[PDB]
Amino acid sequence: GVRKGWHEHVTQDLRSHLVHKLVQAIFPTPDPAALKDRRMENLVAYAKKVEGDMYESANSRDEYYHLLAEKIYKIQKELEE
Amino acid sequence: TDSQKRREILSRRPSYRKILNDLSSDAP
Repeated sequence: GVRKGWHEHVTQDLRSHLVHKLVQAIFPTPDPAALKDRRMENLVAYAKKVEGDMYESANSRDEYYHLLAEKIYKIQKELEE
Repeated sequence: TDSQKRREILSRRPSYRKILNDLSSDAP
């Protein structure tokens, strides 16, 4: 049921943190105020879309974790490096 | 399949594991 059952183990707090983690991994936020800049806001939006997409794909928190950390890896090791 | 590929290859590049660990340690 719901988002493949596992949903109950990932509350909005954890979601928000993970979004933050993605954002930070993409662009290391100097201070929360930075989030107010459209440049950053776009990254925040993208991070939310990614996080949501992963959530709505993964059949387990484990898989979700893999995909999120994998995403972080790719964005640095694949993309820029 | 793509899962397996990415995981299998990235498991050969432990910075991925460091990121996993960091994600676990950082995110509740």
